Amino acid sequence: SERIVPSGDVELWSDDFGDPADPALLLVMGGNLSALGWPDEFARRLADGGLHVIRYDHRDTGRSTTRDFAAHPYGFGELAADAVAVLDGWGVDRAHVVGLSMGATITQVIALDHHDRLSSLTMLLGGGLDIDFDANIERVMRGEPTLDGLPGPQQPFLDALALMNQPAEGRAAEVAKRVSKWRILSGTGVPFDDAEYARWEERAIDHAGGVLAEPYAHYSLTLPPPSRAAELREVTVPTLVIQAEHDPIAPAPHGKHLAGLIPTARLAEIPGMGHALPSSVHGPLAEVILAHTRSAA
Ligand SMILES: CC[C@]1(O)Cc2cc3c(c(O)c2[C@@H](O[C@H]2C[C@H](N(C)C)[C@H](O[C@@H]4C[C@H](O)[C@@H](O[C@H]5CCC(=O)[C@@H](C)O5)[C@H](C)O4)[C@H](C)O2)C1)C(=O)c1c(O)cccc1C3=O
Repeated sequence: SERIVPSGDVELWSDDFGDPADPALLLVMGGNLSALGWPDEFARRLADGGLHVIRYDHRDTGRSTTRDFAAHPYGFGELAADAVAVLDGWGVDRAHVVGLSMGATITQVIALDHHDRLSSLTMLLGGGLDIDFDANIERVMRGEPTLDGLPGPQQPFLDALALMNQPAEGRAAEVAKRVSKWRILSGTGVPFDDAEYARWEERAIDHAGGVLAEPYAHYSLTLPPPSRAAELREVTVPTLVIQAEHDPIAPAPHGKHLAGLIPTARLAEIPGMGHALPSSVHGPLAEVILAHTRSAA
């Protein structure tokens, strides 16, 4: 089912998968990605292990309140409170939360400031609050090292940004463009299927009322200060960090580093995976997340 949930001065679109009596699993997408960034088929694979899976559209994506950022600015504090508002909207006290990419940054903020709402934490395709990500994009482009000493974003990420700057006319061209972006980001380490990703994007576009433009408000976000990383030493819910082996945005050992900030963190690595969700990795991802959520309950 779906519902619109209130969160301060925004309304958030949300839907679910599985039995509402099973333990709650909240999926938190990356930057500028609506609910439909989590493929329906992945959400079902997870739900069919014994979970009530809930996903939603961040503000400025999908069917959630969309606004001129400059007139009404927000940060990760708001994004995290919004995730908790979705839990409120579905009557959920504590949830297994899963943060992907920019969403892993959000879930670190949840863990720090809404820790009481967590059964467990899972993060993937992401990195620690002490990683100055935006500054690091700037540094890699100028050939400077990162101040954290871990790998910055790699060539496929940059290639993906250059594609996004190229023009697409009409729905067919937009979908093709988006799929080419994902193909770049996913790499060749695991089987990538263009037809499936095209369908996922067609659904994402339909969900946005057929509008072809990607969300863009999240490019105006400012990251939490790196001082917040130190506070993760006080997190006590079971934490799982998943490293995609060939992640071009957050390469190894970002995952190991993120796990090293949280005393309850364990690290897993999906062989061959890039920064995308082809159905080739839905089985492996669901398996490790399910095993984690079971041990926390
Ligand atoms: C495009 C794919 C993507 O990068 C996937 C991803 C991955 C990570 C993070 C993201 O925010 C995001 C998401 O990132 C978004 C938002 C992100 N932030 C504002 C934080 C960033 O957008 C940027 C950073 C640039 O430095 C900035 O560039 C210039 C443009 C001209 C200007 O306005 C000046 C001030 O800034 C633009 C406006 O914003 C990237 C390019 O897209 C999407 C992270 O935030 C992140 C992290 O914080 C720590 C560890 C790892 C990560 C990530 O792996």
